[PDB]
Amino acid sequence: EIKELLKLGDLPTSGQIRLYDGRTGEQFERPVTVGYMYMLKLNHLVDDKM
Amino acid sequence: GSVTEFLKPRLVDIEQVSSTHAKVTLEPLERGFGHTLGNALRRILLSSMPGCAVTEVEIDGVLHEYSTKEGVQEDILEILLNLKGLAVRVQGKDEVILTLNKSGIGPVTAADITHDGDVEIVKPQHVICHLTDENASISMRIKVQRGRGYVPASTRIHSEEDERPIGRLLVDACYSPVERIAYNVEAARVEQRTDLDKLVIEMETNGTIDPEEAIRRAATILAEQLEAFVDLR
Amino acid sequence: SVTEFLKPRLVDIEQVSSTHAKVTLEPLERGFGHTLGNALRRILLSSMPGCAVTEVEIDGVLHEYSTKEGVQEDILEILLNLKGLAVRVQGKDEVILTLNKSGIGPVTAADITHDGDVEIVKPQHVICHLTDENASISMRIKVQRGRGYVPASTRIHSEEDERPIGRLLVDACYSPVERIAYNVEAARVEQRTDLDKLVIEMETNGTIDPEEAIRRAATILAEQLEAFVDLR
Amino acid sequence: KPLVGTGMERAVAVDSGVTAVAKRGGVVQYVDASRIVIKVNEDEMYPGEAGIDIYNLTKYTRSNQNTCINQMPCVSLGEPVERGDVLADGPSTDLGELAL
Amino acid sequence: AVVWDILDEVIREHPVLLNRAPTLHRLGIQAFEPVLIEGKAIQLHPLVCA
Amino acid sequence: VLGLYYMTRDCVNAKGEGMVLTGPKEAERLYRSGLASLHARVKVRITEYE
Repeated sequence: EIKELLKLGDLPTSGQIRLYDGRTGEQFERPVTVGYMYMLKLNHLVDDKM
Repeated sequence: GSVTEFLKPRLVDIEQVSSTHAKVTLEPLERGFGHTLGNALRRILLSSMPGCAVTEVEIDGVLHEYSTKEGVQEDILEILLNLKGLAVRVQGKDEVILTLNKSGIGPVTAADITHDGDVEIVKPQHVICHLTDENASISMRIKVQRGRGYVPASTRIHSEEDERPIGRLLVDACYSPVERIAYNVEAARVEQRTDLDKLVIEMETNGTIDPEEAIRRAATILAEQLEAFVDLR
Repeated sequence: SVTEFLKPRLVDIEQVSSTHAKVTLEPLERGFGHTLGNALRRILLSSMPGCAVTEVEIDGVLHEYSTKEGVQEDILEILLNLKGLAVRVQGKDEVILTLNKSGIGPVTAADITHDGDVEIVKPQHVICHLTDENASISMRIKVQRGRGYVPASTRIHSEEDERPIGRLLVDACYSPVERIAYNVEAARVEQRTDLDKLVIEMETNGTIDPEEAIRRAATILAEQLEAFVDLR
Repeated sequence: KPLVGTGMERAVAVDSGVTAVAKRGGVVQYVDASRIVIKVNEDEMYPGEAGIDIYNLTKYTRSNQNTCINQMPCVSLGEPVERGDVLADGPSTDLGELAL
Repeated sequence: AVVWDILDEVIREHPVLLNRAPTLHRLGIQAFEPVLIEGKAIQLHPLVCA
Repeated sequence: VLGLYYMTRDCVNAKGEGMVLTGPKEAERLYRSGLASLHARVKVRITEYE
């Protein structure tokens, strides 16, 4: 089902894409997994501990 | 032959699909030149481009960003966030004052902003707030200035403005009008000469900056920096 | 003014040797060090014009692995030595040179047929060793002016398959740089600590000092850019 | 909102006390940054009642771990509202779904 | 800012000790020659971090 | 360790296989100029010491 959803989305079926390094402008030889993820901030801010 | 010589690139074509989306083409380019030029241009365009931004807001009856007004649907913090998204072009001044007054129920949009003839609001459709009562009214003053890069409010107050007033508020200024840059390179066809490349750049920006001026400015900065290399002992 | 940018100072150059040198710049704006270093490395590697030796012909040789007695080293070793030959020609872009020697020991570039248009920078370089008397080496080598780098599989074509028995092909390392590297670090000024400081380490054969090469690369890039900069 | 959720977000967000839930169905008459006024429909209102309910949002207060607590309305004038609907989001809530 | 210049002058050769609780074995305390960075996180070299 | 492992792993067929490099500097050049992949097997002239 994940693959089918991706295919309807016109994204690569494997979920990996080609990618370029911004700092040089070249291309990584390996495909890379790029996607969307859900992230949290954990209430251990540095300025509360230093 | 002419191995020591070069062809030179020119802006052979420029296309605009929207006020935000633009495409530019450089031709001809020699082998390998395309990638280095594209990378340098992308870098400089993302980093440097001068921009016009919203810095200071003053609203009557409001003392700090965490308060709330009677008639506004959103909190003050939300409307500050909305103003941060505003994009505006100013021509004659290095800083300018904008004025807004609205009353009556309805959305308030950048079209309602009162402006001078040297100020262009690119996208008046950008909403700011909603007024939900007939007697509710909003009256605010905005300060707009020009700078490079991005500067946080912390360092802004660290500039130590003498005698900070109470009723004025500070936001981060994301001056940079360039939002995304892509470059592509393909085989050219000029005069049926071999080993020639056509370069294309696509950009999405705030409708403020002219794409052609943007590329010329980037190349100017790059050449200026290289001049210091040219001088070396 | 928004157009302001912290131009660097040529803060130092340190020459380990005529061929090996380091050049440092400080300070630069965030992210400018990387772009300048990358662009320079690209131009040095792929676009520097140079003069290089591309073909060798020897009477007794048909292929790169053709056996030859008397010579100490194999044919591929002499091919590598030719590839390493530091040479610069100021006259024609296409020159043919011949070497013929009978002697025990090294065969240095000093024994090449000299010409006023061409300078061998390192005559002390050894092409091979000839083991015995009454043994001879006889060759003709071809030198060309070109840009960038070309390996064997690139230059070979069916359009040029019409080759005689005595033709061998050498990778033309036109660009005189042997190695380019750059690294980026942090530098501080005016209590600012968001800056780029740049270091370039460079090795090139004896054709030119690295400073001259860097200046040439900068000039090439500027001349490329020049059609865009409407400013003074 | 989280893209890859688990459906549980609705139940948790409504069941916690932070969000303001529509205790009586009707139509939203008035909204501002801090007050919600809802006209109860004719059938749902009890005899002798005014037919209007009001809610006041906890605008800003010290949470028990110094974080903010804020309630933001997420409806507009005249939109119908239903029994058990969420009128005002709380911290880490969007449209009544958990938004950590 | 002259205080910042003085501060950069003082520490130039002044080693400091870094300790991680619990100090299971004597490697747990080590000496380093500091370098000054804006921010609030202490930066280690990964090799010794291992 | 991952980087070194990738750097030293060879493959049966790669860009520029079998060519001869007069020195490791030329190997670095050919890699950075993109005419040969790291994994390609090649003969190289190398000096060592004891």
